[PDB]
Amino acid sequence: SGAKFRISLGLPVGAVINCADNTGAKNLYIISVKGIKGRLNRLPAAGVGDMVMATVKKGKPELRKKVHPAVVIRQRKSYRRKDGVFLYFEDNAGVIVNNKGEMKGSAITGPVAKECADLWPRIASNAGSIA
Amino acid sequence: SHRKFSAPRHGSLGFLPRKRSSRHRGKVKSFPKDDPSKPVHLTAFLGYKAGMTHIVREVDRPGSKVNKKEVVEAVTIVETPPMVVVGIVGYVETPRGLRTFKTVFAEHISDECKRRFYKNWHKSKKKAFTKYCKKWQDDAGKRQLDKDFSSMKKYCQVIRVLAHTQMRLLPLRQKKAHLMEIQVNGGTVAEKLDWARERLEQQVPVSQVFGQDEMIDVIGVTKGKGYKGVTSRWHTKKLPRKTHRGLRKVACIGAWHPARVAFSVARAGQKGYHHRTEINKKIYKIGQGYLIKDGKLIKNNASTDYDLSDKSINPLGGFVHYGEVTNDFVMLKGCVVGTKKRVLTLRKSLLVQTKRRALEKIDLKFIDTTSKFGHGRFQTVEEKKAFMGPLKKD
Amino acid sequence: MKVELCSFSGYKIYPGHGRRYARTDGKVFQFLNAKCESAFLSKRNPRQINWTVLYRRKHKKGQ
RNA sequence: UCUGGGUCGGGGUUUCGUACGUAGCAGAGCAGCUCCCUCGCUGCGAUCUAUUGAAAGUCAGCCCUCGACACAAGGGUUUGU
RNA sequence: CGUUCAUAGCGACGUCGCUUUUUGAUCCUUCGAUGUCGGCUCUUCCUAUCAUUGUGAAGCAGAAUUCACCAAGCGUUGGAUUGUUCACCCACUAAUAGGGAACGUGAGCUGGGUUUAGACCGUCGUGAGACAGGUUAGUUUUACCCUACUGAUGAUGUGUUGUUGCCAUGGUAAUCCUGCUCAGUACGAGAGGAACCGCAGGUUCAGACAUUUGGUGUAUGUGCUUGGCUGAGGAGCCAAUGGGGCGAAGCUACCAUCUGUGGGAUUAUGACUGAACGCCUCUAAGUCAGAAUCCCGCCCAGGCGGAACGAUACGGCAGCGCCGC
RNA sequence: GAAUGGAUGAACGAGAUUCCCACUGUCCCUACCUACUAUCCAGCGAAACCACAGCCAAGGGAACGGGCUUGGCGGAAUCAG
RNA sequence: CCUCUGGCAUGUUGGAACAAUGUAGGUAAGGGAAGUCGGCAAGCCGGAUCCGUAACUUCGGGAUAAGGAUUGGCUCUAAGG
RNA sequence: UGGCCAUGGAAGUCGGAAUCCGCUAAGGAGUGUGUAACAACUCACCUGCCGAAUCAACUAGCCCUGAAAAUGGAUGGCGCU
RNA sequence: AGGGCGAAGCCAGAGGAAACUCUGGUGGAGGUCCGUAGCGGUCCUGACGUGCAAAUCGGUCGUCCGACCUGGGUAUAGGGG
Ligand SMILES: [Mg+2]
Ligand SMILES: [Mg+2]
Ligand SMILES: [Mg+2]
Ligand SMILES: [Mg+2]
Ligand SMILES: [Mg+2]
Ligand SMILES: [Mg+2]
Ligand SMILES: [Mg+2]
Ligand SMILES: [Mg+2]
Ligand SMILES: [Mg+2]
Ligand SMILES: [Mg+2]
Ligand SMILES: [Mg+2]
Ligand SMILES: [Mg+2]
Ligand SMILES: [Mg+2]
Ligand SMILES: [Mg+2]
Ligand SMILES: [Mg+2]
Ligand SMILES: [Mg+2]
Ligand SMILES: [Mg+2]
Ligand SMILES: [Mg+2]
Ligand SMILES: [Mg+2]
Ligand SMILES: [Mg+2]
Ligand SMILES: [Mg+2]
Ligand SMILES: [Mg+2]
Ligand SMILES: [Mg+2]
Ligand SMILES: [Mg+2]
Ligand SMILES: [Mg+2]
Ligand SMILES: [Mg+2]
Ligand SMILES: [Mg+2]
Ligand SMILES: [Mg+2]
Ligand SMILES: [Mg+2]
Ligand SMILES: [Mg+2]
Ligand SMILES: [Mg+2]
Ligand SMILES: [Mg+2]
Ligand SMILES: [Mg+2]
Ligand SMILES: [Mg+2]
Ligand SMILES: [Mg+2]
Repeated sequence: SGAKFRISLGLPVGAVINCADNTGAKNLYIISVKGIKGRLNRLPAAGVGDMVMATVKKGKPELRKKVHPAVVIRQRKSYRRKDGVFLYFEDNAGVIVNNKGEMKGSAITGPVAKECADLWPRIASNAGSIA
Repeated sequence: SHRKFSAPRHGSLGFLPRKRSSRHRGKVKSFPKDDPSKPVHLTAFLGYKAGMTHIVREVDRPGSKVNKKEVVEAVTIVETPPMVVVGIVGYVETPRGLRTFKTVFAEHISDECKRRFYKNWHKSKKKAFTKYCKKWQDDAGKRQLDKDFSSMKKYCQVIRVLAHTQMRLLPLRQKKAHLMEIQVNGGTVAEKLDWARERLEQQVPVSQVFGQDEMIDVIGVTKGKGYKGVTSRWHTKKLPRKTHRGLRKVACIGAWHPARVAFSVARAGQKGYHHRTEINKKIYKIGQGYLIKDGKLIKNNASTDYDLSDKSINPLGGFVHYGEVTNDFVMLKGCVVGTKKRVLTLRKSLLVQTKRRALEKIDLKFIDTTSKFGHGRFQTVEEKKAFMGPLKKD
Repeated sequence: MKVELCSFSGYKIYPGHGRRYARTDGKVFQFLNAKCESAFLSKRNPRQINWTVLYRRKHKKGQ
């Protein structure tokens, strides 16, 4: 119901955020950000809570050499919450996911940002810590 | 050939000759339409941008994720000491336009105001409206005055009051008080005029014009930035590193064959000190100034029902590059045009406001009052004196 | 508006100001300003640093 | 002459992070002298504690002073229905 | 052909056209030189409309759709390979439409490619040498003139001066999307599966701003530290800003925050009354609804265009304003 | 395609490519700072270039006009770009 | 890089400002070559001591391969004539 | 009158050779709709009302559709019914 | 300049029945490596481009005991060197 609000989005296309679920992937080469019309010369950028296409660069060879959807869960670029607290996360991080928002993994190492948790429920269910 | 990859053009043509504004005091380019029905009122005011700060508030837009969640919010303090009406000035409709018809000035006029009428006051003998004010004490003059007012009753349509600021009461350097025509919007012109004739020489405070949680339009001149290149002034792409004759430029001004450079092409020139009328700036707080019943009432500014301390909106060490706001002020949401100290015209909206957001009632929870002259960490001096304890300066 | 305390210095942090850090261990820190946060990230033991609360508690200052 | 604006000073604010000096039974050890006492005394000795959120800067485009000091109708060129 | 049915969509055999974003013809212009491809950057136009608004069509149940109309307001992206144009692939998207401006744009760049001289290879040549055959290395000049544009002083007028104002004319701006709700509802055998009004937000664009987060930082602010140098201490300096922490103010970032509006005429279209044509017809006279259009509004600038009001040279020589003659 | 040398090849190369790690304002996307300029002033003081000149639309015209035709129009003297 | 001896007056001028463009330096959040014909440019790396060192090889090399750790100040000890 | 060819079904009706008589006031061995095929529907001859012209096929005048380009624009301009 | 690598020869010790082999030193080879002066002149396609300059400047670079650099003297002269 209640919609997202924009947040300072510090993952341009070209990032390798570390996969923080138990798949067997280690990295997630963001090749594109979902739901970006975009402008000339401008890199598509995914903050936290953003869907994303993601090649795996290192990990299991099942996953390597193909594209998966993914979600950004933490991010090192400090966004501002509506309550006027800026927040950043120590590492950029995501999870491999399917089109309809379900995880293909099962358990999320590390904390998930609540911008991502509220917007992705199945991620939120497998997230131990939030914010 | 066509440009390969499309892109929307940089900057708006709806804003140009991007030149240094003639005026300093921002003109009200249109007052609202006076319905004749609702009672008489002033449509505009003239404040001063003293400074910014936080607020905190519970928000009540149901549906949002932020419903019943305390957000913070930036705000401008516009110090607005009461204006003095010193004139009225009748207008009449014509097919040519809207001719000024008759200006009746008050009797007594301050040196605050009289300042304005001379380019050099030190050197003048201060002889303005001297033979004028003779009119206000005889049979002949008073009669002519009445006939002028009667004529305005017969003929005029639009009536604007002339008021001016109380430059006296500010922390600014200048004494030369800003005048301004403000339009009286209300009932019939005869009623309209006798209201302004009653208000003559009198104070008018801010609360008489505006009310709380009201969208108003801020009108002013932008913070000026001098000569600026095209990359600053139009936000054109920089060219790359290797460019031989510089790179904060536009490469192709224009095509060959309209063999002129067009008005739509980006060139370097004056950036800033433009006239600009930002609209829909909601008044969160109309704040009561310092006053005396026995001791000072400094509290009445930045105290909220939920805070209850003894603050004023003045932060520690004052608003920077300004002063103390010792007078009544408004507190708009967000930034507004111009610099610190800049004279600023407020104006009631041109527009029938009926959006959820524009009828929202603002209850403030907390005004930040920490210094802006560095990273502040104490809200008030008494709090600081508590936290630190005693210092070597004792 | 729950005023928080700076995880380095000890000062209160009013709603507006400062920054919130969320380490992957899964614990969070609040910093009044960058000055605190830099000393935190460079691993400065705030009890060694005079101007913090933790130092002054340690050295019995005031009282 | 709303006596004013200005310089200096004083507060406030704020930046940095605790000055010099002095004292110490703090100080890894070392030495000189002896009362060869090794807590003897005296010296060297990074650093430490205390004095000390100290010192220092803070409009030059921060805020208030009404404290000290002078200085404030002065000059030149104009223009007429 | 389309089960059936020439024309929903198509369309053979024939035929009539437009177009100059293809390539040819041609050689009128330029050989006392008009800088020869592509990309970047920027502006503007066209429509032969991909999307978006409003609509007619279907072989349109819904969803998806192709066909057509008004229509160019607003958009039309990120990459891999290639010097490329072109091409192709991945990804996102509402859509990844097509062009023009000396095949826009070298005193705007770049110079990868063509296209000197150095060299290699292949084929051809007795050979010098040749090759829209491949390769590698190879100088990208000048603006202070005039205009145009950008901003900047001014100009004639109004007796002089100041004021607060009006407004001729120019410009002009907003965009599209998601989610929730309607609703697993209409529609449909089911599978699937809408829409209007609301509500919450976001894209791109525009205009600001610095409370906050970030950036800068020679306040050369305050520590810390290298080498040297004032006999040492203290206090300092030098090393083209010695180096580095932290850093006020100030600039400043979708890297922070705020704001972005209302009418009128109508177009396509669908209608009314209604003849022409004893009926019927949206039309012939007459009338209605009607839009990302257009015109204005708001918004920016403000005319060899005006306005009301103020004060109008005590003087040491002054000089003027009215009035009447 | 075999001393018009063929195939090879460690070491070496301001030689020609391709990828990876690191690293970065190359870029997303631009921003702030410093010095010397440019700027204004005193003094000093060149050059190239120059038919006349210098606002446009369209027309025709040696088939892309500043000048011609028909329209739009036109306001001293200048400054930085 | 800083200093004494000796030598100079900043390289054919001065002053006031601190705009745009530049020339020469720097710094940048998150990402890290997505830029571009092409990592061009800049950045990383750098000294020393101690470990540790691959493929390949003409057995000489490769080799500072790579990859690691340490480094200051102070007060002592031991070892070298 | 399931007329005949065609069976895959065409008793008027995908198509084609046929193609007349009766009743007749008069209805084609059938214009279509549609059917597996019928059915059902629909398309002359005649009336009832109303009250003088009505209707077809060609043809040529003006006008209109056909009729899409990129700086803003040209019956020469203003304009003109 | 200053460093690096450490070739032959030489010493000792250990093994070997012999052949000889290992280990530690010493030794200081080389159109050897780094790198100054020197000589050069890669890239920035940087600066400059009516220049400082009719080819210069800055950083970045190649080489730096050898087919090394370099003064003076001397030889070769135009279809000739
Ligand atoms: Mg691009
Ligand atoms: Mg296009
Ligand atoms: Mg270049
Ligand atoms: Mg501040
Ligand atoms: Mg057929
Ligand atoms: Mg041709
Ligand atoms: Mg030319
Ligand atoms: Mg069309
Ligand atoms: Mg061209
Ligand atoms: Mg050109
Ligand atoms: Mg060129
Ligand atoms: Mg080339
Ligand atoms: Mg060649
Ligand atoms: Mg000049
Ligand atoms: Mg000292
Ligand atoms: Mg030097
Ligand atoms: Mg119609
Ligand atoms: Mg209508
Ligand atoms: Mg309408
Ligand atoms: Mg207009
Ligand atoms: Mg051969
Ligand atoms: Mg042979
Ligand atoms: Mg051969
Ligand atoms: Mg000419
Ligand atoms: Mg100098
Ligand atoms: Mg000099
Ligand atoms: Mg000289
Ligand atoms: Mg960066
Ligand atoms: Mg690219
Ligand atoms: Mg690339
Ligand atoms: Mg390089
Ligand atoms: Mg190697
Ligand atoms: Mg060059
Ligand atoms: Mg030049
Ligand atoms: Mg010189």
